[PDB]
Amino acid sequence: DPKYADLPGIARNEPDVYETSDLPLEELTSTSVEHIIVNPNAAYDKFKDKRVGTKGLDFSDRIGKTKRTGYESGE
Amino acid sequence: IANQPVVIDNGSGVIKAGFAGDQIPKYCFPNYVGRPKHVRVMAGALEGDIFIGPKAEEHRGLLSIRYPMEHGIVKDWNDMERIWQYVYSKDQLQTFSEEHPVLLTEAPLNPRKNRERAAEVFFETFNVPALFISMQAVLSLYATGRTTGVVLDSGDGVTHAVPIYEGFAMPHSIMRIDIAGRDVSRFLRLYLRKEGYDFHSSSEFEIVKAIKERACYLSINPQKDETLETEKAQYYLPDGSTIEIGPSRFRAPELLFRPDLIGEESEGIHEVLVFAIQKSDMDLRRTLFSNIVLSGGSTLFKGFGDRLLSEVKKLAPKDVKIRISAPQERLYSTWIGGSILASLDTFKKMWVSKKEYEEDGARSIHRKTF
Amino acid sequence: IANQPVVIDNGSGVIKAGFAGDQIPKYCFPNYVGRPKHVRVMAGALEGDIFIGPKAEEHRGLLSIRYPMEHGIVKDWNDMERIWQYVYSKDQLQTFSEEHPVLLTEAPLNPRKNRERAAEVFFETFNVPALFISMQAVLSLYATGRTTGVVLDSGDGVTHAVPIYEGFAMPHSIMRIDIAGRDVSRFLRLYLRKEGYDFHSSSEFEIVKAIKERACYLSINPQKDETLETEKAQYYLPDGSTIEIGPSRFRAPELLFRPDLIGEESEGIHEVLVFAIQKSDMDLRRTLFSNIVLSGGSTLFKGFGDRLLSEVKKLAPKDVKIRISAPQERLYSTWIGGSILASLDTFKKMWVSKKEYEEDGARSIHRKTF
Amino acid sequence: AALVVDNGSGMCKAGFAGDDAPRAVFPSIVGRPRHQGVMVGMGQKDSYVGDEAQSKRGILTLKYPIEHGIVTNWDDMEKIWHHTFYNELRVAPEEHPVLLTEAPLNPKANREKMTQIMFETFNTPAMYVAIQAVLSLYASGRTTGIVMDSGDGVTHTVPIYEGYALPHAILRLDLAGRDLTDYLMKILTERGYSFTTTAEREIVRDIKEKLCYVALDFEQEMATAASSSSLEKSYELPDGQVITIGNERFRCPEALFQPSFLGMESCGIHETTFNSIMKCDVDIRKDLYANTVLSGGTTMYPGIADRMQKEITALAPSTMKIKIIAPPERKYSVWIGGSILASLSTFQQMWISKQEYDESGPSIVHRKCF
Ligand SMILES: Nc1ncnc2c1ncn2[C@@H]1O[C@H](COP(=O)(O)OP(=O)(O)OP(=O)(O)O)[C@@H](O)[C@H]1O
Ligand SMILES: Nc1ncnc2c1ncn2[C@@H]1O[C@H](COP(=O)(O)OP(=O)(O)O)[C@@H](O)[C@H]1O
Ligand SMILES: Nc1ncnc2c1ncn2[C@@H]1O[C@H](COP(=O)(O)OP(=O)(O)O)[C@@H](O)[C@H]1O
Repeated sequence: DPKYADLPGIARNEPDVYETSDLPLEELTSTSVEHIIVNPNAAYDKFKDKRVGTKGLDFSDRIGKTKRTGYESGE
Repeated sequence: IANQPVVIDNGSGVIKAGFAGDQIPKYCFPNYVGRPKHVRVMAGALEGDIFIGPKAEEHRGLLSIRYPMEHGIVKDWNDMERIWQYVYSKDQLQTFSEEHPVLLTEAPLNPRKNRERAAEVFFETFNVPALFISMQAVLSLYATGRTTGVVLDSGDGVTHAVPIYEGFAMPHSIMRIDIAGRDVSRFLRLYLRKEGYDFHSSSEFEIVKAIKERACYLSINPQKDETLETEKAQYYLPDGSTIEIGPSRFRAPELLFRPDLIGEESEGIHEVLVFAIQKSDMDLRRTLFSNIVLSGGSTLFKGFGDRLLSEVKKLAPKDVKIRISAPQERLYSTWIGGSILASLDTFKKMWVSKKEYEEDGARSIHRKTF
Repeated sequence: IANQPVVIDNGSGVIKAGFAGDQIPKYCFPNYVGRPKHVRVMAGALEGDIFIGPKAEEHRGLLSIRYPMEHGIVKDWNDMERIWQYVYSKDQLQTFSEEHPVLLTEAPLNPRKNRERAAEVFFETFNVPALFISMQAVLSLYATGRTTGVVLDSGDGVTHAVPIYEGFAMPHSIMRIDIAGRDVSRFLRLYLRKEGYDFHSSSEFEIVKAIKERACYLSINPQKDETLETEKAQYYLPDGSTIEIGPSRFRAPELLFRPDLIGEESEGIHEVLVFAIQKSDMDLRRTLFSNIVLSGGSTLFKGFGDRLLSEVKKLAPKDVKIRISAPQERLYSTWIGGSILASLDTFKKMWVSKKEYEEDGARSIHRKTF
Repeated sequence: AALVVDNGSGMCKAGFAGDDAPRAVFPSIVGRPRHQGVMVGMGQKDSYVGDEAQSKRGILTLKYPIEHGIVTNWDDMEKIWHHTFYNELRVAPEEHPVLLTEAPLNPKANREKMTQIMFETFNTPAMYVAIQAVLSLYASGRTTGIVMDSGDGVTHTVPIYEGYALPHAILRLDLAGRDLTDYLMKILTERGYSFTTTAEREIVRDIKEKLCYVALDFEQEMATAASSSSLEKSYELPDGQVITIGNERFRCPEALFQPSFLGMESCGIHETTFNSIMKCDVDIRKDLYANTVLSGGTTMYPGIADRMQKEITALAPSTMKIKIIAPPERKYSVWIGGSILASLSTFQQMWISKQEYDESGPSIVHRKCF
């Protein structure tokens, strides 16, 4: 303010800012598909006590010794 | 291990990361590496030559977008390393990779070299305790809480159908097609140029993806809606300019059901589902038709469920009960499955340890994944 | 050398000098060389054959004015050397050029020979420790204190629009047109002859620039003010004689916004601003419209901001927020930016040392510019 | 008896079907005068066209009606076609049927509005729109092979095998002759020689056509340009003034091979030609490498063929043999194809008649385009 009062070629009695006036899911509600509510807390409890047998596991494309089925049994 | 294992759903469009047990993924950001194309002259401008996730979304116009993985195959690994590094950085989960085990979620029938390199990076660059690679479909079933179901997972990169009956997944009945959400956005851009609005820039391609999500409906009859004169629905761009989309709105997403439009000799999304069921043994066909689970973000199209139910019914046998079930969080369904699997004690046996990987090598990861 | 750096604005009309410590430029004088109009053979006349700045302003009517710099380019280098020598005189600054380092402010997209010769002079004639050529636009943002912002810098010689977003200047989106304050002064002289007042002399051209600076208002609608009968406001000349300007007052600076009227093939001041934003990426357009900064002396016209806002709005997209943030010190904005930039410890790295120029070569000045 | 009329963005090539070369070749421009309120002299045409506007460039503002193969101003295009038939060719449009040329993947409104004018305004008996690339093959007597038809407006890559086109393999790039002309102005302004006006841009196009040549190794050419002044050639303007363009000679056409210079963030004319072949079927790739045609006047740069071969060979497999087809008449490659097509008795059936247009509408063109 006193800085710009010192200089000669300065804008006096002019507005600093010239601005404009400040101006102020469809598939998920379908009949065809059946809407399920995902509750992981409920899901976690159902699978809680289920185990898998990783002994003698081989999912790879290995030909040796007939067919294999990964995850034998639980407990 | 006392420290919770981190679930990372390495999706083509959006990578969703978070801790096991959490009901929803806390930190989900778009999968791309943003580099500044314009020159830096001033002092105090945005620091770094790499922008990932929400910082990249804010300053999108400044940056040149570059997707690291295309059709569920990591093309540039240097970029894939930086995004996985950003997941562990202060902005997202903010923890050390060495303390938490990881759960990675790749698509089915991807190249073996992808799984090998994915493991190499996650064990060497990050010194993770344990990594388990799993299929997207198997997790989506744990989320809904159902043992029997076929999972039609239409993602950004790839759309696949995996028939799973009473826990077992049939590996020979797996059907995968490259044509997916990102090809629909690419096919939409081509039709927007025909309408007379150009989106050449990599940043402008993200606006085409935004147009696709907001305004695109799948018509129940394709030949009928083609002939009828359509209402030219205006869309507002980021700058303010209005575009009339017109016929391109409904013609673009039809690519998923008819891959002949882009000019790829592959099966349609409707053909993929029925082929996957028809490939399965005679006895289970009726149970798999009854239990259909839609997954991925590209199933959220308006009138997808209506059109698919119409198309499947024609190809499927007469007088069979076809129930298509949609979980409300289709987009996040894959991750939620990961969180439930990770929380179980059985997951401890499933993991490949560092020492187990170090001894055998690449084989150990291929042995234990499906 | 640690001693305070000397900022100097290379303004075609007015060159602004001073130290980096000062909040405002202490010494700012007109950029023209003054020689006696009558070719002086005899004694008792104006001695030296050189009158610069305040000495010239005193004995103006006697001398003949010749501008050394035209359209942001140096035509006569011998003249420019004398001007820069007068910057290091007893009149202004009163210091050794060999002690203090220098910062130049060349307009954007100038000839490379202009930058190379500017450096050669300041390194060879004056024994400067270090020199740094910078863009006028980039400085203007440092003064205001915002990283993002388009800078419509309307000088005497050249008017240029540079869009910079988050400290990144898009070099392809820069727009430069030669129709500036000096052309408005030239066109006002023509209209003043159409009112019936001749200003044939080079000294008499200076008072046309004074008439322009004193009384010339930009009408919001030019056609309505033409039909309306003018007041014919009297201006007082140095001799004491009065001149009624009348309609020439308002229809002179209009040629900035519509240069086709006289017959000059250019875009216009409203057009170059909009075109510069539209040339930039779609994501940034909204933020660049929302941050516009007016710089230079040829924005201080009464009702410039009022007209520009109206002329930009109709060209720009509908329902977009357009904020034209003019500072109070528009004329001295470019220098204040340099004064702030110079003060920072980062500037120590940016400038090119005298020994660096001798060893590296000619490119040294160009490569370090950005 | 039939008329071939190429509607190129740079030059409009028109002539009679069967003739060897086009009869009338003129620049596609409309010249409106920079008129003031002062009365104009005698022999005054309201708007000049082509060779007339090319003679009177000084005063007239040159406005290209077709921008990137899209007709922006239809009133201007109508005045060019009126100069084409009535004045240049000296033939009635009602008598002879007219073949026009459109670039591939243009907006649908362009082809629609084009034919509407020909049927209503000029009252032509028949009208067929054709792809420029499809015609260019007939020139070389080759049914099989890809073409890289780079024009002034656009460059497009259309692979056609055994007289069957691959539509999905077609790629369009907006980088073209006019962008290179605009690029050459900027780098000439950096040297010293400033060219701003529309008339001056035309003189820069004459400089480009004569001097500019494609370098084999750009980095090697820049080294020789710096050391020796052997590459530096002189050109006389319309004014007696002569200019020495120097290294900027071979810097302009480099923009084709690396668009990063222009700042488009797109693939080069070499890389897009490769990408288009890879998008095609694996079997037919062999013949497309063996038969790579270069068409339009943007492929008449001295030594583009040598540089093209080098860049394709590096990207392509080592075992494959890459032959570039460069006929002497590349500029008239689009027209000479049209002349061969129109002359063939088979093509007599493919014409769209007035009766066919009247009943169906302008939408009929989209069915009988290609
Ligand atoms: N010999 C040449 N060497 C280099 N550039 C040239 C040469 N001749 C023309 N050009 C440039 O390339 C352009 C070639 O335009 P041309 O005469 O092929 O018509 P066009 O409008 O491109 O038509 P089309 O798109 O049907 O090929 C010219 O506008 C000019 O800029
Ligand atoms: N509302 C929507 N409507 C249509 N498509 C959508 C919608 N939301 C997202 N998409 C599409 O789905 C993609 C998200 O894929 P996503 O399911 O996250 O992948 P993945 O299953 O491989 O992790 C987006 O990139 C977009 O193409
Ligand atoms: N108060 C004013 N009102 C109108 N025009 C002015 C005013 N002050 C300066 N000018 C014009 O602007 C010119 C000053 O330009 P300037 O801002 O010094 O350019 P630069 O940024 O290149 O240094 C003067 O020569 C005059 O034509």
